[PDB]
Amino acid sequence: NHTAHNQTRKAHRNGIKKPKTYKYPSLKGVDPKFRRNHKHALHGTAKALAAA
Amino acid sequence: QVWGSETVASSKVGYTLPSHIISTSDVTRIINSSEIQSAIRPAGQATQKRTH
Amino acid sequence: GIDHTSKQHKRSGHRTAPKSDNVYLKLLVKLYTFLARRTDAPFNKVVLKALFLSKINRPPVSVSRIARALKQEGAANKTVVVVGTVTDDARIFEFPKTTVAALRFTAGARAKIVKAGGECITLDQLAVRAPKGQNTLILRGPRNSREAVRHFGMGPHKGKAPRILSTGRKFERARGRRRSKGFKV
Amino acid sequence: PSRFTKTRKHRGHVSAGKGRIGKHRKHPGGRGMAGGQHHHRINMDKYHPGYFGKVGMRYFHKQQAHFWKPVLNLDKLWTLIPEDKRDQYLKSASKETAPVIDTLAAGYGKILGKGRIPNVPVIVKARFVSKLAEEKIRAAGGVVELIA
Amino acid sequence: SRPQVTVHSLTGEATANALPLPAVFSAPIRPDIVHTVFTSVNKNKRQAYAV
Amino acid sequence: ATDVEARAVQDNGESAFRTLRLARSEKKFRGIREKRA
RNA sequence: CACGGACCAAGGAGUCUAACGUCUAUGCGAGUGUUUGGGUGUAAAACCCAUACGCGUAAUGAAAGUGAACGUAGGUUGGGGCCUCGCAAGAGGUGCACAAUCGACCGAUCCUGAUGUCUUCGGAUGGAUUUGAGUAAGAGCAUAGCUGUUGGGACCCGAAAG
Repeated sequence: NHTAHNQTRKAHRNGIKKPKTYKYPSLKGVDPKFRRNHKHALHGTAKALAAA
Repeated sequence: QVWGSETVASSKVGYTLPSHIISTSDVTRIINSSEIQSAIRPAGQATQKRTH
Repeated sequence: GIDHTSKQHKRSGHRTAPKSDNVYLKLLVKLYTFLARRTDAPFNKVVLKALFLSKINRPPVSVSRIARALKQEGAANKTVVVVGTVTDDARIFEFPKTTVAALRFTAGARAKIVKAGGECITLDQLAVRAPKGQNTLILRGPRNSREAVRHFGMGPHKGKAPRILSTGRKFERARGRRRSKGFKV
Repeated sequence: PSRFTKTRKHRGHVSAGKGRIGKHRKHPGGRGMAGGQHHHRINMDKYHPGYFGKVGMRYFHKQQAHFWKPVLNLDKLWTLIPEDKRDQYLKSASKETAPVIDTLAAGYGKILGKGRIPNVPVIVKARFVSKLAEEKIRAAGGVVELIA
Repeated sequence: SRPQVTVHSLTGEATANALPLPAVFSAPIRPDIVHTVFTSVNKNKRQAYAV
Repeated sequence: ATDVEARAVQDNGESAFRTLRLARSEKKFRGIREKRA
């Protein structure tokens, strides 16, 4: 009936792993109103660097 | 005329004899070649002494 | 006694010789061990540690992958190194002259490379023309392009495939795959 | 090879790799895909989701010969030609005569669009075609001759 | 460049007419699969047994 | 045999995809259109 | 102060198969598989082989059905290695695989609904916090081996019963 004895040990054997952040994370939850404009902005910057 | 060669193809359909993976079997002729021995470092002491 | 931080007597999870018994691979191992020991180059070491690999971690590199590699800025006259197999690609129609070095060529890949003036080389002639790793371009094929990785991490909302044999509209499309029948997952 | 199996390495060890507390008993868990919505539910809902339900409608007496539409893209079209002649059709075809390709004899029922081709006129005989795959052929200089 | 091998007679004498080595003999000599093949090809002439 | 290997091209003004896409539709709508009369 | 076991010999218990997963070895490689069958034979072997078939090369949808390049097959960040300069440290360029990310393409769903049109057919175009076991210079097929899985007498012996 719910002993928690020997769970922390089992966790710490193979360790408690931090999530390993990245650069450029996901944009699934952000304001779509901002998502669209970002999509239009980056193409413009790509084009402006395609020349210069 | 059975197994074929570089010149004449086999009576066997769609059969070329297997291609080698290495050219020569005497690796020492490769090792003791001027291209290699003019590019490796100098050796020393197949078996070396017991310091301390 | 000793309070231990590390698992004791733990092998390094790498392999340091091929599980194969191809004597003509033992020889190239004998060779690149030498050229990795008695040299200050890492190309030799990379090739050594690549010869040990299994058939899925040592995949085929298409002749078009090659042609794309030679299209890079300045890589147009290098000599190319595949430590696997080099497979033809009929989707192309213009192949350069170059020099490819690899273990096994297929008979179409040899012929295209030869019809375009090039030559197909083994990794023993390449160590003669290039011990310290000169003008070389190492290529690797794709590993995640398999029918088996398609199922790894299979679970909910991961977007992966099930291990399955027969496909259709009756086979794993009903419940847990739409909102009408139960729920979606 | 039985000399290579782990039944040999377990001679001596009572409880031959199947345990002491809980043993190798005789079908615990049911026989088969049983308990798929009772006690194996959170496997069948994790690893095989889509089991347990009807979807779509029934086609009594399906013959899989009606639904013979193998695809080809515009990459293997020049593989259908024999290797000895596509040489002298590629560099050639600055002439008027154009190679003709019978995909139905190649074993194909539709041609598709994936990829590119050279600006070399062909004639392509097939019973089904995609829009992009006609657009590319006409652009090259060719034409499509529906058959059957 | 292909080497020659000389034709012997029934009396033991070597003739003059010598012959080029085929390409089979330059082929790779791979004991791994001459063995992997033999362990499966020496099984084909078997007769069943049972009780 | 079938037609001659390596003959000439007659790129006329038609579209094969559209032809098929229409032959499907007239086969579909023959019976409803003959009821329209 | 729980069970079996008086002693000895011999026998005695995770196997075989069908279909499969991961992993490894091998052959060939956008193909692969000879062996249902035929030819052949020193005769259940070995050797040779057409045509089809299977798996794979194209998915998606309940289905009709449609069906994968705006781009030096994209950009950004990292990335081994290679090249360049350097006494070296380092700087730059190139950057396969791989990982994160924004996009482009195919199909499905929702929306927009053009040229024309048997006047209701057709559906170009541009979109969408939607969706897919997808595309994006292919990676698989066959055999074999350990482990593992399901059904099979199924590790060996065992019921009351029907």
